[PDB]
Amino acid sequence: SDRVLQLKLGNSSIVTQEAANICCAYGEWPTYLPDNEAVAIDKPTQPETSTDRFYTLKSKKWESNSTGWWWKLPDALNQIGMFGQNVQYHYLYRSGFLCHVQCNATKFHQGTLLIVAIPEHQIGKKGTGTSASFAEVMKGAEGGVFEQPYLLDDGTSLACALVYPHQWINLRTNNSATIVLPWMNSAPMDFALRHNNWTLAVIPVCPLAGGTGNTNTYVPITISIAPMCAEYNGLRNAI
Amino acid sequence: SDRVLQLKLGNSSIVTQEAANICCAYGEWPTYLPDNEAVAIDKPTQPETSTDRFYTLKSKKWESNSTGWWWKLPDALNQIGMFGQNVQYHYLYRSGFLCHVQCNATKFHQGTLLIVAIPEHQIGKKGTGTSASFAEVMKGAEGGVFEQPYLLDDGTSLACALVYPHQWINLRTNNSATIVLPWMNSAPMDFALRHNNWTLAVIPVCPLAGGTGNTNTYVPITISIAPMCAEYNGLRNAI
Amino acid sequence: SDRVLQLKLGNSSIVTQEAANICCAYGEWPTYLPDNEAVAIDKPTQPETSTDRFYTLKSKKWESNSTGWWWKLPDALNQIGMFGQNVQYHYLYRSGFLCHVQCNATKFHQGTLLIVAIPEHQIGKKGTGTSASFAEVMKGAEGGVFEQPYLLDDGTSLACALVYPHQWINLRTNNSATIVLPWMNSAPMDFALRHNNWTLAVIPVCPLAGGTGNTNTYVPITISIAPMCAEYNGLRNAI
Amino acid sequence: GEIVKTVANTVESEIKAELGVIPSLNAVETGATSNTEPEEAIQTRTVINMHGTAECLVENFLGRSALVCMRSFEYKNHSTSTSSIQKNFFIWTLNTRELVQIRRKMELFTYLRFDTEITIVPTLRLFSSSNVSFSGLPNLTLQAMYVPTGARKPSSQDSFEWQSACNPSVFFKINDPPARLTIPFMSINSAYANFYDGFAGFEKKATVLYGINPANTMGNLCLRVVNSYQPVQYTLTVRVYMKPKHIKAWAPRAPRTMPYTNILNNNYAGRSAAPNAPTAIVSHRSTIKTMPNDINL
Amino acid sequence: GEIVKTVANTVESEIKAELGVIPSLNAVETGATSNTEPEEAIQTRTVINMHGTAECLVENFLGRSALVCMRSFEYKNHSTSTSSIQKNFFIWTLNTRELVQIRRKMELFTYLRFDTEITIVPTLRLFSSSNVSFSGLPNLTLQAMYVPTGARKPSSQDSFEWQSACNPSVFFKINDPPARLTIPFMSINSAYANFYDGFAGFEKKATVLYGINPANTMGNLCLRVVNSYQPVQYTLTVRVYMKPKHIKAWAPRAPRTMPYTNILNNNYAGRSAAPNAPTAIVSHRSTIKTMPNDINL
Amino acid sequence: QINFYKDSYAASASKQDFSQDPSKFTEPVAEALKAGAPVL
Amino acid sequence: QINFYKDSYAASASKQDFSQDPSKFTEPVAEALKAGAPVL
Amino acid sequence: ESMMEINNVNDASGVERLRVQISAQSDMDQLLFNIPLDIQLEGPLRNTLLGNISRYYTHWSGSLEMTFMFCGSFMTTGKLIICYTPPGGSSPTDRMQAMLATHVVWDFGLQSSITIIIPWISGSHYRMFNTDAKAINANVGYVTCFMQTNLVAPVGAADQCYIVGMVAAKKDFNLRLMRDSPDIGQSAILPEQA
Ligand SMILES: Cc1cc(CCCOc2c(C)cc(-c3noc(C(F)(F)F)n3)cc2C)on1
Ligand SMILES: Cc1cc(CCCOc2c(C)cc(-c3noc(C(F)(F)F)n3)cc2C)on1
Repeated sequence: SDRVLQLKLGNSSIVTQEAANICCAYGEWPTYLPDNEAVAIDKPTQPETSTDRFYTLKSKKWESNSTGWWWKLPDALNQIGMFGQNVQYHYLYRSGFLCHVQCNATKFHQGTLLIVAIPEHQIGKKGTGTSASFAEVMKGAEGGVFEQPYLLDDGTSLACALVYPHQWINLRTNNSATIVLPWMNSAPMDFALRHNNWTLAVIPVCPLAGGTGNTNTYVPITISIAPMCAEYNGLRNAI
Repeated sequence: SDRVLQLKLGNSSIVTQEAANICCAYGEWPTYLPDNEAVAIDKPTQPETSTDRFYTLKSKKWESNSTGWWWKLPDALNQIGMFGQNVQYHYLYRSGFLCHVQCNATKFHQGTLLIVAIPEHQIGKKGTGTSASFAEVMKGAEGGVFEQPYLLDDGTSLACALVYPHQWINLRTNNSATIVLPWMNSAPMDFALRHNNWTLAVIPVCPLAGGTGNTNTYVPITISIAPMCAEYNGLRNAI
Repeated sequence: SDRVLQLKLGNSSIVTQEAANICCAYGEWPTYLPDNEAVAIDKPTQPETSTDRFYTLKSKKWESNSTGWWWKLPDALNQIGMFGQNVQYHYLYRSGFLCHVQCNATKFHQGTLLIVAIPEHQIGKKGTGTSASFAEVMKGAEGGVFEQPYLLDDGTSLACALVYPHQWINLRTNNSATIVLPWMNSAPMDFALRHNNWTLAVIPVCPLAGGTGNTNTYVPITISIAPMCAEYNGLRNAI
Repeated sequence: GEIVKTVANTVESEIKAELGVIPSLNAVETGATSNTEPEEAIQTRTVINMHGTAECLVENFLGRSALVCMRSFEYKNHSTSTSSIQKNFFIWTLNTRELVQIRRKMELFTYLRFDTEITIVPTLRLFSSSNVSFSGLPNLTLQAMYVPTGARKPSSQDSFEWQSACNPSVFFKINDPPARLTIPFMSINSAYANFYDGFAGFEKKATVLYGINPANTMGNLCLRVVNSYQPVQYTLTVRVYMKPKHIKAWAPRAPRTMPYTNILNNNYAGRSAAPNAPTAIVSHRSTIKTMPNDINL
Repeated sequence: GEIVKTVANTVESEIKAELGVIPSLNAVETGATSNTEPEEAIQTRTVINMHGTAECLVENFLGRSALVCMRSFEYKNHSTSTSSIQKNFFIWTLNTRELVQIRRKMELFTYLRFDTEITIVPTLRLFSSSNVSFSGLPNLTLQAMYVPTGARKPSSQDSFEWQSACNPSVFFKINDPPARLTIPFMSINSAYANFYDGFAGFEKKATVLYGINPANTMGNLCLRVVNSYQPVQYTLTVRVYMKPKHIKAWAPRAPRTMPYTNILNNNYAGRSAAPNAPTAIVSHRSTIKTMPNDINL
Repeated sequence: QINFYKDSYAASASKQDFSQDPSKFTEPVAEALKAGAPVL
Repeated sequence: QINFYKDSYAASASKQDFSQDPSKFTEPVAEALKAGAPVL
Repeated sequence: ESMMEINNVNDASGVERLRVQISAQSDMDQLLFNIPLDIQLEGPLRNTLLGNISRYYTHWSGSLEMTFMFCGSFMTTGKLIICYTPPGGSSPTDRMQAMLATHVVWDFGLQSSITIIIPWISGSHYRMFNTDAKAINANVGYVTCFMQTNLVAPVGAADQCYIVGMVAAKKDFNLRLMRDSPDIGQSAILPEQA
């Protein structure tokens, strides 16, 4: 064991050499729904390798004035691969997520990201009574941006976001963060299109900087999410 | 055993030949704070010989019209020796006190002193609502004088001061009084600079007198106080 | 075990990540004076946490032309904290010293310091018969500077200073040096005000340098000294 | 997982100068909180701590009775030229967001499963009219009727929906002790959710609001004065108190900082200046080196 | 330390003329009270005393319910041109010094550790106006809310600090039995202190008062009329009674002689002449040889 | 707990459960952190 | 004592403790005074 | 652990308030930043998990941990001294005075964070969350951070780095006497819309 990690799910394999650890959210690993907790009586489809694999989303440019980014699960993966098709074709879904955030910079660069898995992250809007529109909330694989990262866009605090399963990417120590998410719902399964269990948020707490010849460096942030123990019930036409 | 006593603490040794007894306040001897009663988690400094020794304060002239004198502990010893330095350098103190009042006169002289160890002696002022100032209350090694000794400067009574650990110096019987004080606080340790556990009071109940050639005799009253099982917590800069 | 070290004495805790080792002077650790070696018959005061803790002295700017610095123990700590007070209030002292020299620079900087614990370091002056004055010898926490570091200011050699307990701070390998000093005297105790057992010396053997953009860099040298198994005898007034 | 009836004891610690052991250094990047003990950061004494923890149990922290509803209607003859509607009642639409102390305290967790004890506290005042002589508050009978989701609501004091043949209802007077009952854990799911990152409808229309949970549709409380109208106008104020019992709590949240603005969402305006402003939660001090309450002698 | 359920028995004593034995002589200078028994001072008979001591236990001596607070506010519409503040409540700032009987009795010890039973007794009067016809006292709901140290206090009857989601509050009506509850031993220290020879602040300023204890900051009791204002003015008088339970007492004090003047300190003015004057506690008699109540035949 | 009513949910505040597992939130890491060890 | 409530501090007046040690206040002397003896 | 607003100044906005700008000094032994420990008063510890939840209680006892994460460059080095001064007098402004209290010397390296245990040092078993900060019942003392050596960064690396401070309670921590938190207020019943 060390600062090195290889994650292997189906076709996919990710390696990192500047890791910290694996964050198992609430010290739990995702598992398939047992019979004692089962509600939907139809036999579920458990596609292991075709769905439980790393889906890499589009990267984001870390800027000096970057407020931060969020991706809502499963919305981020609902129009991607066989996870998307099984979502489009089924009423109910259940899955955990292995999230892996990647950011490479030099030993001369400075900057820190908080990577937070927030359960049931209800976005609050500043300076209005009107609740957030479908467009603002459901952005899919492109994800959304933080307007008020200080308040977690919730009227809460970034300060107290460390209750939530989290890691840091401190360019001194770390180029990659890894958070294992189990199923988080009051119900055993849910409708993927109209509810998100998790929100993976990447907030720059300390800004990206360099010295004299390392300013304005192009530093992307890449997010790879692997569904874990994915189940689907209610086989119908595709929506 | 007899009317003779030698007190030996560290460097110090006091002898008396006209004693009465040793008054152990509430039949208790000072001891170090046990673990079952401990609050402050830092390892305490227990300087035995350098602090637990007799500090002799400045003497007071017993006059025909003397109202009486008081010394507040630990305030009296807070600017004296290594007890003072450990007080100045630490947040918390705990100690008992072996108090020894001395007064020499002839077999032809008459007079009686009550020596009272009063716990939490809150001074009441006559003819005002204004509470006693820092100056009036904190006089250190010089101590203070009784304005209303009849009322113990408390709106209480000198008469009923014998509840408190006490001895008498009756010049017929006694030239010295000795009171052993244990730790007296609702808390296990305290801040020496802003609270006094004890007040040693010397009140003339019967005045100093002589016959024809023993009037206006110079009779001082000397007080020697030995801290017992002194502890200090919260090592910081000196205040 | 590794290149990382945490030193914990009383209130104090120092951590370093670029260490070399701990130098135990003559392979010995400081211990309290035993009865078989005891001379002074009075019971000694052993204040553990209040004296046996890291006292950080004022830092020194490492210059390209820096000759080197020395601190004489216990003179350096005789007017600092409860170690100073116990010195001022007692005739005799005995203690070891855990010395910790600190110097941070970049991976691009070059420079080497010899950190020497010299016992009974009698300073020789160049070009005079007159012996060094009290002022020149007793500089306390501020310490002194080397005029002739080549000769250890002794008419000896820097070359042969490696007989003495020593470490190096080589900015390639090391940012901190640690030397454990035991009691070094022909007598079991001594008078702190008029004799120094040890002299901690910091001599630049290889000068501080950088390349094109790392010249004239502000690099201080910080010294933290912890008395170990401190004893005091001869409780008197403060000097 | 261990039992903690009293806080941890402190063990006596010695001097430690050991290579390869750095208990005071941690890696915050792992997501793990510092594991450094006082015993290994400073020199400690033996302390046997007998401080109890029962007051910090989630049963004790949430299981106090809190106000969840305050409604006031006028108790009088509401009849006019052509109304025939008495209107001596109110309907609430059950929720736990109208009052901020219970809301912020409940919103410290994502999921809660609890049975809830309810206490109703009624109060009367005579309405200050032009000609009004007070002489005492009538001992009126009140009816609190829980109307579950999809049941007919009352439109008047004199409605027959008040039958309550199967609707749970409680009858209680003014001069009696406040009405009390326990509602069970009554969610369609295994826990109540204080936040819903989603929608409660299958449609994608604006009318389908974000944050609304399809398990918070809990029906309505309908409370009436059973007594017919008095010759004078009274104002009945009803206070409903909620005490969670048998509580399980999951996924602790970041506490609310900005003041609440409504019960439908968690939106905010913030206060004009610190504290609890959108750009400044903690009040300002002069500098990072300034102690605002510095003790001066 | 021995058990004493009944007072000491008396043993029959004989004539005693023995050299070296002087039981009637004592040395008061030792600080020790005389140890002379009646058996050895006079010739006594055998007496089996069955007088009980349970009434002189500190549990019995202090464990009676005593008045600790009397506050009266006007229950009416306090609103004006521009106020919008109803002011139908009071705040006390908890203490045990306002009433002298419980104060002097508690002040007989330095330290007390007790759990305290509280009983609140409300009473109404109609305010004697120019035109006022009495016909009976409204059964008002009252709310006593304990606001602990550092909590927001209510500024009005209609304030939302009354939520009491976590603040302990009791609701009780006028025509009900007086409200009662037990507050535990709630000191930061192991006992309550009736006297503090020191200051409660780290500063040396005049504003830092002598005698104030940094463990007597016990918060406040806020009591309100829950009912909105009546058409007429009422005066609510609240009496709070304190009964110490499970009492431990230490370091008995000299009893108070001079009349109390305030609750912040133990200062005195004394009465003009004896008794309880600064220079004369006991009333005067003609001479040391005069019996004032001498039985004449 | 006591309960004078038929249903179990009608009972008073449940018997104090003093079980604590703060590791769920304080050390939720796959490989456990050893006390005193460099956790890299 | 009886107590109908969960907490022990809510209980009624505590069971009579008839223990007395007046020597704490009446003879608080290092060397005990013997009855009939000259106490000098 | 939860981040502290150490930079609670009227020039920092939002995420600027949760980081402390540490720079290379043209000086030695200088104070960098302070932390008030008045949880009840508007200070860096208020908006923490410790602060918000402890602020639902009146009495508290136990040791606190405060962890500082250095967020400069891998090539940037430095030694800091963070000191907890127990109460009694003024907050230290010289390193010679601060070093005499409970402290930890911080060497930057592979382990990016340091913990200082603020140990339970009080006469009373509990302290009170009181509005009077200068009260003996309430005051915890001071946390101060000084330069031990300096911050040294090579030309290629930024000279102005940042430190993030976190605070948590230890297993010896207790709270009593529950109360309504002053964090949240209400002037009216919250409407459906407005
Ligand atoms: C979110 C959320 C919602 C809840 C449950 C709240 C309980 O709601 C009530 C309330 C406040 C009162 C009554 C009620 N009051 O009186 C009556 C009765 F009269 F009908 F019995 N019912 C019933 C329910 C379900 O728990 N979490
Ligand atoms: C000195 C000293 C102080 C004390 C404790 C006195 C108890 O103080 C009270 C009182 C008198 C009443 C209430 C009280 N009355 O009603 C309520 C409730 F409604 F909030 F529950 N609390 C609470 C306390 C702490 O004991 N010794």
